[PDB]
Amino acid sequence: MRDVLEVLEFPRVRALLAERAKTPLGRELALALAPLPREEAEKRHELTGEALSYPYALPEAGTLREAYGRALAGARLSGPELLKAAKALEEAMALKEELLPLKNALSQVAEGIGDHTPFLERVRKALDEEGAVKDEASPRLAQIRRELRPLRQQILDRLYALMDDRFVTLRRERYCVPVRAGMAQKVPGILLDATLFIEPFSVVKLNNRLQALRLKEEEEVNRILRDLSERLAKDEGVPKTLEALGLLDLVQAQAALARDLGLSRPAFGERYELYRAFHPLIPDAVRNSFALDEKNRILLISGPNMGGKTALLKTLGLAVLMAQSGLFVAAEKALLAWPDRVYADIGDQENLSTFAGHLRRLREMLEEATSHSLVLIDELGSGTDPEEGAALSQAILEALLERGVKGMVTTHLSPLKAFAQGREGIQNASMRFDLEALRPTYELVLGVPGRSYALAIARRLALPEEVLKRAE
Amino acid sequence: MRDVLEVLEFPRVRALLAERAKTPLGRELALALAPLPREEAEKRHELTGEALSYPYALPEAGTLREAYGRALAGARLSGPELLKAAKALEEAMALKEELLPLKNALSQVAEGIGDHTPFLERVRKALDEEGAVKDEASPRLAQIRRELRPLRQQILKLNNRLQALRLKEEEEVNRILRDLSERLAKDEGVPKTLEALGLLDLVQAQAALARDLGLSRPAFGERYELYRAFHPLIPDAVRNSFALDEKNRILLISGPNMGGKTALLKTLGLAVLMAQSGLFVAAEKALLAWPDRVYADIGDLQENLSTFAGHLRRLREMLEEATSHSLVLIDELGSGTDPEEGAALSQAILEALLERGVKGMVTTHLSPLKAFAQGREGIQNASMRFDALRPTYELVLGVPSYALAIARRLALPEEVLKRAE
Ligand SMILES: Nc1ncnc2c1ncn2[C@@H]1O[C@H](COP(=O)(O)OP(=O)(O)O)[C@@H](O)[C@H]1O
Ligand SMILES: Nc1ncnc2c1ncn2[C@@H]1O[C@H](COP(=O)(O)OP(=O)(O)O)[C@@H](O)[C@H]1O
Ligand SMILES: [Cl-]
Ligand SMILES: [Cl-]
Ligand SMILES: [Cl-]
Ligand SMILES: [Mg+2]
Ligand SMILES: [Mg+2]
Ligand SMILES: [Mg+2]
Ligand SMILES: [Mg+2]
Ligand SMILES: [Mg+2]
Ligand code: NA
Ligand code: NA
Ligand code: NA
Ligand code: NA
Ligand code: NA
Ligand code: NA
Ligand code: NA
Ligand code: NA
Repeated sequence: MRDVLEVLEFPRVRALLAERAKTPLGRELALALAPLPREEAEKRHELTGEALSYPYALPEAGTLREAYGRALAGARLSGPELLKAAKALEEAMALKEELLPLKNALSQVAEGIGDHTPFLERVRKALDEEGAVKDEASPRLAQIRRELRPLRQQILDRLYALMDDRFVTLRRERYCVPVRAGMAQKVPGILLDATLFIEPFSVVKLNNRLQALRLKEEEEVNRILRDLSERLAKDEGVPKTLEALGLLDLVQAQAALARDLGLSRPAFGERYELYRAFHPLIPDAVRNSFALDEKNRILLISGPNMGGKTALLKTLGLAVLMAQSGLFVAAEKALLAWPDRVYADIGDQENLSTFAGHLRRLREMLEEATSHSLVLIDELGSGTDPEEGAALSQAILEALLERGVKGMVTTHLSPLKAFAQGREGIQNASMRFDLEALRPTYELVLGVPGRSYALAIARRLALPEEVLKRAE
Repeated sequence: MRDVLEVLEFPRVRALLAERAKTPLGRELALALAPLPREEAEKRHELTGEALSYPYALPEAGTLREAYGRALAGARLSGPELLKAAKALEEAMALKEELLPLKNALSQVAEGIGDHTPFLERVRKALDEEGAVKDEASPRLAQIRRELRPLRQQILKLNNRLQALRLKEEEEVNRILRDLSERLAKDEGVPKTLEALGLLDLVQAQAALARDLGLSRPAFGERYELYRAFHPLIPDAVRNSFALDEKNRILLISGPNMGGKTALLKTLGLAVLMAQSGLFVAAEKALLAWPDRVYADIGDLQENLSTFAGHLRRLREMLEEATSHSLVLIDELGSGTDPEEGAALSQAILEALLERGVKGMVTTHLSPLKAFAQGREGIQNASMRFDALRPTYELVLGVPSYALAIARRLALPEEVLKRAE
């Protein structure tokens, strides 16, 4: 289900991916990315590589979507709100003509970008660069504008007989002048705290036939803006265009992730072989390279935690899940097969109700894992009795080697190190320690178990030499 | 070093004790509480015992101290503020009259209360029930005051000066309570009285601590024998009991995490620290030794190379600097690294310490270590046991199980492969 994407911190990979979307359309798709059918995932891989090859820009799709959705509901869209949507459609078509001569997988997506010309040429006639509605837009408005602009110069007009302050302003959307202490008639807008904002008697009557022509201004503009909105809504090209951008935004981010982290195109075969692989979320991550195949199914990692043990289990699993999701994956080169189910046993320490939780996941593996399934097991046999737990831990390893699963196990149990020798299909490996430098490395040593650390600490630490006392 | 005080959460034990001070003076002592010379230790139970037997109450010393501060700085002390210091000084002497006749070690502490009679009769003649200044205070202020006897009411910015006799009056007053502030400063038992009061506050709190947490009264000896001990800081603590003697010196407490095992170590050693500090230990009956040093090897949860190299740095100390009178608390021995060298080193540390004849208590997870511990001079296997997958958390001496059947109680397949030969 989930609980494998959760365990492997896949949503953090989604979080990084959506940070590199340029629209919410891409952002949403990244936040719901998940393992795909194999043809889709490779097609996402091929798309990602080619968007590395030729970068492209995007509209603000999503402002386009939000305007279009409001049009479908039958909002009366704002002028610039139409204009901003109109430009995004215009850039979407322009991107399509940019992308088609590439004649490759980017172009095939871009073929979904519609012909939005009839909406555009409506818009370019209708409204100007600022989103206000032109005189051109209907003839009915043009007569209104022709009867309005000259009337607005009355009042121009501007009488003196001064003593008044300055200017001409309009209050309550009717023209007026400021005056102090006079002797000039009529009907006051507001007052000061001197101004008194006068609305002379002479120019009341032809104020109302400017308010009248104002009410016709909206009554023909709010006809036009609605009609432009319905022309946007009744444009069947926009979904298939919006679908196309959300890919192109997502596939832009699925590549810009790989540029930014060091990710690569995997290929799918019948066995895993990673070349300098690492955890995407670990900064400056140490690069390591292994291979699991039908001869060497299960890789048993013997470990001074905290020196790499759990990160590799997440490193393998996260590369596979990103691969199945169409993401580029965290290697110099990656060859992974395609498990029917990943099984992850990883914690959230280490006594004995961790161990029950470890058993609870392993039982799920023991019942319904096939030879095609990939198993990650952390802290096998720890948290519990080292004697009885060792026999159980071998008992579960035998169950899965006979089962033909592939995957990776981390354990501390020395009786399990002796078991990975001499038993076909499981192999030992460890994590290096510069015990001289008193650090983990975090390299990986294939073939070599987590051999002996404890004495060599002591000599650097100035313990008595009457001790040691070495049994062996 | 007392690192080990910090390690064993001793300042938390101080924090409870200082909470039950009735004065700042006792509160300061409790936060300063240290392991003691043994006579003062064995004394301070005889006080903490008897101050349970005969409880008392204490004055507002501190406010005695701080006001007697400001009259060593020589403020003109406030009118009530001198009365309050006097009230404690009187209230301090009621203790000495009350705490003398029982003759106990409680009584010898009361013998440092001063004979503050000369101060108090100066107070009592001068200044009143309310902290005002009265006529009685002097030849001067009994006059001057009487006098001030006005005339008024002549009726059916009023002339008659305005108060140009009356408004003179004044200052007068001190002098007398500046003299009494100096008399407070120069009184020759006051620092000794404050020492006696603060100690009785400290003993009072320690008596309250004993009742509140269920504490009892160690006796010291040449071997440990703890009887239903527990941890004073673990609420509803399970009780447990053992002996470290010369015969059985070291208790190798096997057993799992969460557990018990890391906090028996604190249970023993904090009782030892709490005893050596003249306090009441966390047990029904407890018999203890007086170790020259207590070494704790306790950390700071999952167990590393770096914790182990931390742990190895404290076993270096014990191997270098522990005698047969030492008490060692060693945690998670050989946890951290491979079992392979991890045991063969951890054994050799045990042998060196069983040779050295220290007495202590160890927690490990190494299987070979508990097959070493069966068959040796004095070292014994214990465990905390386990339940419903619960821990209990009660010791079992003798006894280092249970890796399967978690599995069968989860009903895995079978897959048994119970062949653990
Ligand atoms: N290859 C690596 N590169 C960088 N850091 C790593 C690497 N592997 C592990 N780490 C560090 O170790 C932690 C992961 O725990 P890890 O050591 O893998 O599990 P375990 O404690 O079981 O060995 C992370 O916080 C990370 O910082
Ligand atoms: N005697 C006890 N009574 C009640 N609770 C205890 C007791 N001993 C330990 N605990 C509980 O166990 C916790 C300490 O863990 P601990 O058992 O010391 O770990 P470990 O199993 O590694 O020794 C404490 O939080 C405490 O609540
Ligand atoms: Cl139109
Ligand atoms: Cl014996
Ligand atoms: Cl069975
Ligand atoms: Mg781990
Ligand atoms: Mg090998
Ligand atoms: Mg512990
Ligand atoms: Mg001694
Ligand atoms: Mg030796
Ligand atoms: Na991580
Ligand atoms: Na899967
Ligand atoms: Na009391
Ligand atoms: Na009390
Ligand atoms: Na155990
Ligand atoms: Na505790
Ligand atoms: Na190891
Ligand atoms: Na051994």
